[PDB]
Amino acid sequence: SSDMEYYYKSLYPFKHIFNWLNHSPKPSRDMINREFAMAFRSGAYKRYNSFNSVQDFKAQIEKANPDRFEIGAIYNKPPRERDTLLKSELKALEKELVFDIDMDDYDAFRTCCSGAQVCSKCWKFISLAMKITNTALREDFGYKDFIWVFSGRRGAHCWVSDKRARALTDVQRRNVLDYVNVIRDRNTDKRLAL
Amino acid sequence: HQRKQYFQQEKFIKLPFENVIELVGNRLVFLKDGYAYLQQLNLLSNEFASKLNQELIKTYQYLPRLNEDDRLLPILNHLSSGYTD
Repeated sequence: SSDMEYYYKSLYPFKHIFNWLNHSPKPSRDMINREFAMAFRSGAYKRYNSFNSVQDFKAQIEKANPDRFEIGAIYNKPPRERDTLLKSELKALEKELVFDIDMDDYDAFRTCCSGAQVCSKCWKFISLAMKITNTALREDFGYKDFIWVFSGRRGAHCWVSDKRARALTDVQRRNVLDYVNVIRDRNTDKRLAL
Repeated sequence: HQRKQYFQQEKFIKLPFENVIELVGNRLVFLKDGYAYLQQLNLLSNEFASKLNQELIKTYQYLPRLNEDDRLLPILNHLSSGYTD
């Protein structure tokens, strides 16, 4: 807990996350009305959190001291005010389009690591995953502002922040997913027969 | 050869894939640089069928306002049931 508090105190870049999440130097509705979720060491999970500035971001995150926090979408109303609203009022409007890639689906083809282990040798699977995915987004969808972030142990998260990608609806996101997801059946005991 | 002949005469439509997602998921449409090359007649036929079905339901909703005129209903009944030395 002390290390995590210190990390949120002096090392995590709150300003850069706020600037990329707001998509404007001046704070805007992309940040005040965006949902945040904090996962605690005790296992508690609080949703609908939101921040109005970098300083409020810092104070709230340092005070709560969560082990990790996850980013939500942009809503029409401030999520932190959820208890004052009906359930039907909080409508999701925009979220950066994401992919999740993990080593879990490649354990049947790697011998350099068994179970929850990872090294440079097995990371080539994930590297080819980003290569193919990035080629697809750039050439076929025309997206430009996408960045990959290490998942912490053996995975990588994609974050497409293109203005077209943020505002895509659920069906359009599903269409892009099933476009990229050629291998819909992950079992190794049966022919794909693509 | 018949397929090649038909293809030589067939026009295609350039449009965003976002309007042709359903065809995209089934690899029915060729894509380049975010544009979809539509097999167009099947698309126009399906959109016509769906639109027609919606309008059919609308007219079925508004028909109890049409039953009031006497000159029409016998004709409609006859052409509806007509489907059956």
